Amino acid sequence: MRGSHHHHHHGSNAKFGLWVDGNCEDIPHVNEFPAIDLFECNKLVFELSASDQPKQYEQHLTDYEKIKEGFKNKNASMIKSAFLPTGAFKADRYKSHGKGYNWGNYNTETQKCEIFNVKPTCLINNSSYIATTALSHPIE
Repeated sequence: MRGSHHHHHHGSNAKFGLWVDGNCEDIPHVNEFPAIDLFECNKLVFELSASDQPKQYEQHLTDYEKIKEGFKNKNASMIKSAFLPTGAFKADRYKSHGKGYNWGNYNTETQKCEIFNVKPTCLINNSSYIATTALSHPIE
């Protein structure tokens, strides 16, 4: 036999809608990826180059100097109980986006991955892996 767990709720591949009215009344469109079959959301270059540089992304040399202020907040100490505020100060997580070949989010529901871009101000995302081997890829 070859089947999985069935369901009848709302989501992306299952349905196409959103939660009750709020601040973002619309519906984004990210590319899903069955990482369970291959590995993760790392391979994706069929139609993403078009959105590789939407705005001025050539003068980002001043974005690396903020690498030392990545912990300017305090989540590093509230880890054991850090209420992930991925909405109010979501723009504070300015990691090394310049060296993040990965631009997708991960949803823990059944077994699927999402990859496309970052949301402006909505509530249909959860995990987000941007860090990637910018050059060296040792075991560490």
